[PDB]
Amino acid sequence: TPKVFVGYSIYKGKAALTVEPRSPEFSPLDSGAFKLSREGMVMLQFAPAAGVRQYDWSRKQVFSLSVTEIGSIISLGTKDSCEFFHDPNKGRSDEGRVRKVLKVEPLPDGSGHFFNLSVQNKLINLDENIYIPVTKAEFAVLVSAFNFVMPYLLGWHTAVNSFKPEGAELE
Amino acid sequence: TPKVFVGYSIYKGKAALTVEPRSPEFSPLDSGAFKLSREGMVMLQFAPAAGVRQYDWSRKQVFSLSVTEIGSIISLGTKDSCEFFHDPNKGRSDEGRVRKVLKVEPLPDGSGHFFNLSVQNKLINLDENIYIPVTKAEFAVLVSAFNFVMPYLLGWHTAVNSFKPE
Amino acid sequence: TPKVFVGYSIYKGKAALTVEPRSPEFSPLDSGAFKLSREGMVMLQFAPAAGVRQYDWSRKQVFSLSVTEIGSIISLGTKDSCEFFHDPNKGRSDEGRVRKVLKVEPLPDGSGHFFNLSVQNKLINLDENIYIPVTKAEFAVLVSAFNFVMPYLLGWHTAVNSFKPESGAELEWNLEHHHHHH
Amino acid sequence: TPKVFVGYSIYKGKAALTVEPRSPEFSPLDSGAFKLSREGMVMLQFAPAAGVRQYDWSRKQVFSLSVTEIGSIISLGTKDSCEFFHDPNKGRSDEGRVRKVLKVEPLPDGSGHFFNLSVQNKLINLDENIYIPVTKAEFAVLVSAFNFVMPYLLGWHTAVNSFKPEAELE
Repeated sequence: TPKVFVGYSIYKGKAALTVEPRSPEFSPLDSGAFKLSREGMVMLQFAPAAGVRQYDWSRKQVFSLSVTEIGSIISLGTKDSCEFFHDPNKGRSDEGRVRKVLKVEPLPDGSGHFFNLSVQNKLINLDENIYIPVTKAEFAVLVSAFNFVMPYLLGWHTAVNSFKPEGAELE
Repeated sequence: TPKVFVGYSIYKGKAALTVEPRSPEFSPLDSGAFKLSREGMVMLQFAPAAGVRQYDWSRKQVFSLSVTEIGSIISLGTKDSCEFFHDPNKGRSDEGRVRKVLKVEPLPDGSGHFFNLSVQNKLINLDENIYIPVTKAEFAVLVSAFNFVMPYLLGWHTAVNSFKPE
Repeated sequence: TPKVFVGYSIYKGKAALTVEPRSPEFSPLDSGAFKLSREGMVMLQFAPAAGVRQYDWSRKQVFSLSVTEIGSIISLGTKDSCEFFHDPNKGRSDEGRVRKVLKVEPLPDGSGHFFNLSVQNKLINLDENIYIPVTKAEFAVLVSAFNFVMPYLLGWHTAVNSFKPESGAELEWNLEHHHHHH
Repeated sequence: TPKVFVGYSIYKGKAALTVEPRSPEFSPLDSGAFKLSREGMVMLQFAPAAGVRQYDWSRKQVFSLSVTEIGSIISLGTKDSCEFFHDPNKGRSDEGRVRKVLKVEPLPDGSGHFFNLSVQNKLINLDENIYIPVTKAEFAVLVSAFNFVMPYLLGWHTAVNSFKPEAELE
């Protein structure tokens, strides 16, 4: 506190994209210490274009980026690509029924990358696909922000903040 | 904490340039919650060199760098260029002739880049152009400074300060 | 501001790898200030797989990386390699008999690097080896995290914290300015 | 808790090098506000080896690095070089008599860079030189530390700390 809601947004012709960090989670140990129990992540929210300058957020779709997936974006070269597959029932007998795939490839010309989100839900025959292009400059804001936030998503800031004034085994 | 006026300055033959960050804007919400309403930015100030290599900040021109524009600067290569156009009259009011254009291009000798600002407005028949060279070493100080300030202009620091036990 | 234990983990087919930062040490003086007496480091822990996504931490092998060694990791190119050798007192009047060797080299496919830890003890007959591939993506996470902790491991965060409000080569000559004029 | 002395050292064959940040200066304003009056810097200290595993810090040479000079180091490629000249009498009567020159150039096998500090004082016939190799690894530690300390040497941290919830000028 005071809790603040933030998020970088890229608004384009066919769609809009919002990016926001989500807190990691901790669990109690002895002596009043804590353990990082769940890594934080970055949440992406895609929305299709509505009626000029506005978007239909009621038709939005979300996709998360874990620390490792953020590693793929920050190490993505000018003409490289990466794909992420999310299925809540992987391995389960009913896998492949509801899933999301995020693909990041370079634009034809070479002025940036496409962020293409595919959502499938066989239970209701849904098969949405939203894509938005992000310029090299906009990609750079993302890389700077991801680099800043990753240590916090791993909770390393809580660990080093105790590295204040107030090799151990025969290997 | 108190108020501190920082600002990295570059002083050259025909002009000087000062760089300062500018705070994001927040909007009050419900139960002790806040929401960022306006991103922060970096303010660039250009001043013509008067005499004895001093500068008349009386006729200084300023240019605002939004977060996305800052991204253009930090991902700019050795031989790359970028240009920013700012027109107060986006097209809602009138066409508008009052315009500001910032240009960043590699120097001839390839020792860095140069920053060039164009200001013009029909209202007072103004037509200025302040140019200033930035060495590779000074460019690196900007990149480093811009990379650090970036998440703060977005307000992500206020968010991560809550990423802790409890 | 309670004590918190963290650590980035990479889970693979044959082994798992956890990476964790370790605090520097300080030693008091007299002027009401402190002095950095030992740099922090990053501890790597390797564990062999004992089941699907299950690892035996009872047979874990540990390897500490100093700030300089962390320097070799973050500056590694796609086709570069580096080797680290640890032994309780290299030379000395008694080297010992046990050693640890960590190798980091590119994968055949070129999709990343592998981390290989070798542990040899002649005081028994123990000769362990643990291998683990690290994708390009996972390596970037280590690079980002390592770049972040370096300053804290050097203690520069406590120094820089006093850089709050209350260039003439005049600090390079011990103030012995009587030699700057005749 | 308050002041603490840090510093990254590099111990080599016939010389050692200690790097350390130095705080910037602020000045009060009648408005009750402060203004950065002087940028912080990074201090380098070269010491020759006093034997084998020893270094005589009695005869150590200090060289200051401004934020712009730090900028030259962090943007130094694996084949580029940089050089800095410091004269305590610059702008005055007899400049060009006393100086310190720091040169940073790539090692032959392209495995790092060497820092070469030259100390000259013609008035007393002084002419010293201290050479030290810095591996690609140790150099990366410097770049990482330098990129971290930079915004603080500029005072930008005291600025962003007040960016709490509690084209414009164009």
